Amino acid sequence: CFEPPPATTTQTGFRGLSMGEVLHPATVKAKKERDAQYPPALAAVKAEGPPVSQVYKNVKVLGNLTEAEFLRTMTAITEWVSPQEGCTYCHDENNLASEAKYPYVVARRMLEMTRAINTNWTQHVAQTGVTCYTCHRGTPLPPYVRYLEPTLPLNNRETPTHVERVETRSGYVVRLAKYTAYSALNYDPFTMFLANDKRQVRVVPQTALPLVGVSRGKERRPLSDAYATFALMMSISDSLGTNCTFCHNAQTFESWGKKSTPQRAIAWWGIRMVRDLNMNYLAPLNASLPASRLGRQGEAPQADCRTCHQGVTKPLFGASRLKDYPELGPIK
Amino acid sequence: MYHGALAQHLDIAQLVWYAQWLVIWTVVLLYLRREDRREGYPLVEELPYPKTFVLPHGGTVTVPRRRPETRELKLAQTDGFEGAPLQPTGNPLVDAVGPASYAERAEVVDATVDGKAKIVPLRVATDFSIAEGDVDPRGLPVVAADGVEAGTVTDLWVDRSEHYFRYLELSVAGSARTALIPLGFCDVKKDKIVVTSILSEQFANVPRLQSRDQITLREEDKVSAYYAGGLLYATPERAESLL
Amino acid sequence: ADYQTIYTQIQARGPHITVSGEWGDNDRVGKPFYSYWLGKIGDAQIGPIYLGASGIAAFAFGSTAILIILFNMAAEVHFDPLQFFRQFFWLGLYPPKAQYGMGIPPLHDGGWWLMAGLFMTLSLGSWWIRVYSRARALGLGTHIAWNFAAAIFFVLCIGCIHPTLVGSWSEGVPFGIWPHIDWLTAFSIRYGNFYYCPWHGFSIGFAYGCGLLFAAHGATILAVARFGGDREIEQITDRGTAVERAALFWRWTIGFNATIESVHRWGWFFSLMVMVSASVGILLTGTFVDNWYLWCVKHGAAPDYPAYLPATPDPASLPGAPK
Amino acid sequence: ALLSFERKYRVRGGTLIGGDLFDFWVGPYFVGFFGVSAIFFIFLGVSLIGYAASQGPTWDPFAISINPPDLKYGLGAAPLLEGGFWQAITVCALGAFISWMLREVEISRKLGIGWHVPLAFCVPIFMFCVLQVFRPLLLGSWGHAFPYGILSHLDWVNNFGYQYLNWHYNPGHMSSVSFLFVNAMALGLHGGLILSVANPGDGDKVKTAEHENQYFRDVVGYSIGALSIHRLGLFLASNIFLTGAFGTIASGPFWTRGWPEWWGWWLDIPFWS
Ligand code: BCB
Ligand code: BCB
Ligand code: BCB
Ligand SMILES: C/C=C1/c2cc3[nH]c4c(c3C)C(=O)[C@H](C(=O)OC)c4c3nc(cc4[nH]c(cc(n2)[C@@H]1C)c(C(C)=O)c4C)[C@@H](C)[C@@H]3CCC(=O)OC/C=C(\C)CCC[C@H](C)CCC[C@H](C)CCCC(C)C
Ligand SMILES: CC(C)=CCC/C(C)=C/CC/C(C)=C/CC/C(C)=C/CC/C(C)=C/CC/C(C)=C/CC/C(C)=C/CC1=C(C)C(=O)c2ccccc2C1=O
Ligand code: HEC
Ligand code: HEC
Ligand code: HEC
Ligand code: HEC
Ligand SMILES: [Fe+2]
Repeated sequence: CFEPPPATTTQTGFRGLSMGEVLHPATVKAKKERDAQYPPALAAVKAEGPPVSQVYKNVKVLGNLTEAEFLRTMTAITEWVSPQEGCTYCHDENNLASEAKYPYVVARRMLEMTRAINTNWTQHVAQTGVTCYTCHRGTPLPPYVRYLEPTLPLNNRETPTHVERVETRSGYVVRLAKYTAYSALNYDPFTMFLANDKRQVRVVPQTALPLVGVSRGKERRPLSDAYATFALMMSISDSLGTNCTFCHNAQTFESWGKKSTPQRAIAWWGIRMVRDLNMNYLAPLNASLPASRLGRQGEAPQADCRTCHQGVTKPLFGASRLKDYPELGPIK
Repeated sequence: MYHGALAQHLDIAQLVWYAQWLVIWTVVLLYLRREDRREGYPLVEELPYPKTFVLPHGGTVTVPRRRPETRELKLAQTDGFEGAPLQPTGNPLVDAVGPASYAERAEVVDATVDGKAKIVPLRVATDFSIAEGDVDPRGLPVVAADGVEAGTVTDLWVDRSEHYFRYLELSVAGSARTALIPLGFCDVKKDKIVVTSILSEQFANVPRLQSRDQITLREEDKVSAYYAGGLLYATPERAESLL
Repeated sequence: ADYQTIYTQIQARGPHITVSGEWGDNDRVGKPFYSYWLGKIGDAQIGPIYLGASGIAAFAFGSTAILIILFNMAAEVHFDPLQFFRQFFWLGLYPPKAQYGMGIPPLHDGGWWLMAGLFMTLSLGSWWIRVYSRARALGLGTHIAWNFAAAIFFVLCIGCIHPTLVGSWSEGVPFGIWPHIDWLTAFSIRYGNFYYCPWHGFSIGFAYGCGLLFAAHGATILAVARFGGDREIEQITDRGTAVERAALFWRWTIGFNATIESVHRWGWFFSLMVMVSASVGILLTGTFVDNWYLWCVKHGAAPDYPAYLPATPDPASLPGAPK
Repeated sequence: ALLSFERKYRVRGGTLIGGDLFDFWVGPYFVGFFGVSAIFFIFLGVSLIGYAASQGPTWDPFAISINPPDLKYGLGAAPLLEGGFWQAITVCALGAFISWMLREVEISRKLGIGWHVPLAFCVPIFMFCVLQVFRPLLLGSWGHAFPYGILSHLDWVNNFGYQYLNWHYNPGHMSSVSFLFVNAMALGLHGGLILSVANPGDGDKVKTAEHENQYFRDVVGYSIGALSIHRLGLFLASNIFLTGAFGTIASGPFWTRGWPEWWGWWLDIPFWS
């Protein structure tokens, strides 16, 4: 029913505004132990040698690396993605160059995707960077994915109840509530705002008075839109494990300048970054995935904020492997 | 173009905001604060046109009241300061002054809707009783602030309009007279009644009713006033500072 | 220390009273009974209750609206009785999500809502007629009814007048526990922080006032219970020491005071305005104001603070940032 | 100078401390010791706002705000400019309130009535203590308190509420909000009933206490009683903070998440999950 003191608090606004994070220390810690499991970088290896595009038969992405450096990417990948299952999870045991198993072709496209995040999205991912581990965390199917409908639990390593199950229609709202930080906001903000770029997140007018020709009748955005933007933010809030004052001044949610924090702009680039992975990199993988992996509309699992953040403002608390594995970007 | 804007730098919202403030302060100053001045005014030592009330059981009464007689107050100025308190000359309780004071209410009996006397004893009220569970005090010994037994309860006085016990009648021992007390001064126990409001010696001087089985409005004050007067005038210690 | 103001020490029992109206004496139904425990903190007598046409009407339309809501709730969780009891707070019957203007929306999206509200509105109206009629019938003033009407008018404002004025049923309040609460955030955000609407401010300061006033007024009546200060009618028409000791308590504390009648005119007013200001605020919203914060910023009211963290430009303005 | 029925009540006594020294009236106002202490603590708090108000950027009464210190100052003395005035003001505010409260005990004792009002006035002074002292102490900093501005103290409340995602889901708040509506609802009933019996209309006769009771029996099937409704109000009124307080003090010290998720104790029970 409750959480014992002390409580960790910070300040994101001018003294006396009540803007800042409130963190339970015994949760803060629980998160660190989990994210500390991040395997350390494999020691740097011999630079000289021929490129693997010459050496090997089927290398369409990591050609420019010398064999020694190539195999270090192949161990690391297996650590992050499929350690329990080893190299054979992707590869034909007799033929490494073969694309028999579907996690190979998918890994290739992933491999490109990872280089794209670290090269074309530093406005969000900064110098911290993303690896295969940020989403996978030691398993081929990541813990936090998203289909074209809600699903429980949010962590797909825990056994769902019959009502939690997507076939069972009765649990629907409860599936929808736990994505919205337990709200009764009757809207699905992933499939609305993150699965593509067809919708606009801002609803508040930017003028005192109503602009003629859009402030009556069928020319208006229904109130529903407001509900939905709030829905998405409750999920952003819950995804990162923080609250609205970490990015807004509640006085005026619509206003930037002094009324927002640098984290909000960073939050803004996340939206465009998550949109750019779902459409162009993740959704189309339904042609490369077996049906056991697809949703009830044939969709491939896609990512939200939580996929990388898993309850923390920085994924793995700003853990970086950017310099250790440069082959994963940023690409000149 | 905008909805709700007007000439200059002025919009509908801006104008209703003034209207809201002016209606408010109109009402406060020009109504409610004049309705507050129907009692006690004009001042002594902006008034409204007087209001009459047509009474349920005959007659009318325009307020505020002006009585044909002004009662003498046995008090005395402390200091020559405009707002100096007043110290009692005589015995303040029986004089009925300060917290022992009474209002000049009508010498008429309060009346049920149908006509009957409202506040009457249970010896009169044969169709009333005490609800099973609660204590019947009739015959318990009432005990004062000093801890002395000041009498014995002898009847209760029910309000017949609301079905609510308002008074307790007790025979004062030694005096051969009864005397009413409000239940608000009575800690009702199983075996006794505690009245910390007045000493044993004082019960004898409680205001006497005019009739044994009924009580006038003025008499309800007089009696009620007495006990409230005792809270500051029981002993000489009760008037001074606590610390 | 008056223990009567804490609770009723001794309880009188008697024959039941009946104040005859000018009509509907034959429409009183039921045998009155007496709760001993109620009778310690209030009056023991429960019942009887008056029926009448308007009363039954306020039940037949009120039930009908409730039956329409619960049916659409049950729908929401595929009619699973345990997942009804569990999730109930979260269930709701919503207005239309899709913009249809004012044209009557489909049953599957806001049609059952608009119809749930009609039957609510007819029920609210029927009761009012009862609250008015029972006053007149017993030779009473209509003061209660008119205050009730103001509170009816606030429901009508937020229910169907404001959607009308802006021309979109989507703006209406859902039915359901958490859902009609969730509306309060949607509405405010869409129109720019209700903390910046002056008539919210009036609304809050009258509601806050009602707190203070009843608290203070209650404290004063109990405080003078020993002098039969609860007998408020006959204190009006024949001033007793009770309301002498009241008025003076206040006059020596805050410098002025009311009468025993007028202080009930302060409360009545202060209750009324809570709904009138609340109604005024709404009627302005969306018709003539769009963002109450920028309305306050324009009219130079809204406060300003320095930057704790560095001023953050709107990334949607930077050269070559996506849509 | 005096009400037509007032001279007979102006008697010495009731004073808790001071004796005859402070026991007097200035105009309609009673003084006493606490009436002096109030005046002292008002003037000291008023003069110290005004100092702070000049050092600020604006004098427009809506905009002005005298805020508390940053979180780094903890429970210690903060610079006069940078929060120290706010701390100064607090002490003066609490000093006058308590003095305004105790004064009313002196007025109560002289008139020989209950102490119910000042005892009802503590319930606000307590809720003021919940916000500016008890909660900051429970979170570690005076920088968690609300700033003293007319429009600004709202901005605090807004950010306070949104810190837990959706403050309406708060169960203490739900409690508190319900008592506000019901107490506001309860007053217009009581005001209206008392008015409707004394001011029937036309040349109609005033009605009785039986008329009151009949109305609410007819309308709602039950009538509380004259004396009782006044006990009901003070209770309805009081519980706006008495329960609210619990919803405020838990947010942070005893609860760090959002308030909707608190209702997962209900929601996530295994045998209907
Ligand atoms: C983000 C959330 C915001 C918000 C959004 C908001 C909105 C959108 C509106 C308000 C409104 C109001 N807000 Mg407010 N708010 C308030 C207080 C208030 C009220 C004083 C006022 C009127 C509402 C009311 O009394 O309804 C209680 C009484 C009602 C609803 C009337 C019911 C009476 C009816 C006759 C009874 C019907 C019952 C039937 C028996 C039921 C039968 C039904 C069946 C048939 C199904 C406080 C004290 C605070 C504080 C201290 O933080 C606050 C913060 C906020 N509000 C935030 C800024 N607020 C209203 C207002 O004043 O507009 C400007 C309003 O419209
Ligand atoms: C979570 C709770 C907070 C809150 C949330 C809140 C909201 C949401 C809203 C208000 C509003 C208001 N609040 Mg506020 N509040 C206020 C005072 C006020 C008023 C300025 C205003 C109207 C309320 C009203 O009429 O009440 C009833 C009492 C009446 C009617 C008696 C008359 C009092 C008079 C109006 C008060 C004027 C105070 C001045 C600032 C002067 C201060 C003294 C100077 C001269 C030294 C004080 C003095 C305090 C203290 C001392 O703690 C306080 C605490 C809080 N408020 C909490 C921190 N308040 C409303 C507003 O519009 O503000 C801009 C409003 O919408
Ligand atoms: C995001 C914003 C939310 C929010 C955030 C919020 C917070 C953070 C807190 C509340 C609290 C409360 N909210 Mg609010 N809220 C409320 C209502 C309320 C109050 C009933 C309750 C208690 C306020 C209080 O403690 O005052 C305090 C006022 C005091 C103590 C007055 C002090 C008076 C002082 C003793 C005397 C001052 C004297 C002057 C100086 C004299 C001037 C002299 C002149 C006149 C001569 C309503 C009706 C709504 C609606 C309708 O939506 C709402 C929505 C919201 N609240 C939003 C969802 N609310 C409080 C609560 O109880 O939380 C559970 C609270 O802590
Ligand atoms: C449920 C309980 C309710 C309740 C109950 C009762 N209420 C009472 C009594 C009871 C019983 C009385 O005995 C007493 C009184 O006399 O009756 C008029 C009183 C009173 N209720 C006042 C204000 C009031 N009640 C509020 C709320 C409720 N009341 C709730 C709802 C609110 C809200 C909600 O904001 C306000 C503003 C004053 C008028 C008065 C004290 C003034 C004082 O103590 O005198 C002396 C103090 C001054 C003259 C000014 C002090 C200046 C200080 C030193 C410096 C200011 C610092 C401050 C922090 C600045 C903040 C401003 C900023 C927010 C912008
Ligand atoms: C000049 C000088 C320095 C003198 C020194 C003496 C001294 C210490 C003086 C105090 C100075 C100060 C600070 C004075 C400030 C006085 C105050 C508190 C002013 C604020 C008053 C306000 C705004 C109150 C708001 C509440 C309100 C709406 C009140 C109006 C309605 C009234 C008057 C209600 C009081 C009232 C109630 C509540 C009843 O129930 C009742 C029942 C029966 C009869 C009468 C009454 C009655 O009068
Ligand atoms: C999927 C998650 C993989 C795991 C686990 C491992 N490898 Fe891999 N391999 C993968 C891809 C997508 C590719 C093509 C890379 C590209 O840039 O296009 C490869 C390729 C190789 C090769 C070259 C084969 C050839 O072309 O002849 C080798 C030799 C290789 N991989 C080795 C290897 C080892 C030893 C691994 C485990 C320790 C391992 N891989 C894991 C995808 C995946
Ligand atoms: C989040 C931003 C991701 C990062 C970083 C990487 N991957 Fe990924 N992966 C992601 C999604 C949304 C999916 C689809 C769900 C699914 O598992 O089908 C995947 C899937 C894979 C798979 C297929 C696993 C399977 O279905 O059996 C493989 C083999 C894989 N991913 C490999 C991989 C590699 C090599 C990465 C770094 C180069 C990498 N992933 C990063 C999300 C994300
Ligand atoms: C940063 C991590 C955020 C937190 C925490 C919250 N929100 Fe937010 N918000 C954020 C961004 C990046 C944006 C703009 C997105 C875009 O593409 O335009 C917003 C926007 C809003 C809005 C709309 C503002 C407008 O222009 O009209 C609202 C109403 C809003 N946010 C509310 C809100 C709430 C209620 C939050 C807590 C539950 C919250 N935000 C948290 C970033 C972040
Ligand atoms: C993995 C692919 C991510 C996804 C999906 C999202 N974010 Fe992210 N975020 C990610 C990294 C590696 C970092 C570190 C960069 C840094 O600033 O140090 C971040 C950072 C943020 C921040 C800033 C936190 C801070 O400065 O303390 C915010 C506010 C943020 N991210 C928000 C956010 C949102 C709203 C997202 C979904 C819409 C989102 N992120 C997705 C990695 C990834
Ligand atoms: Fe009253």
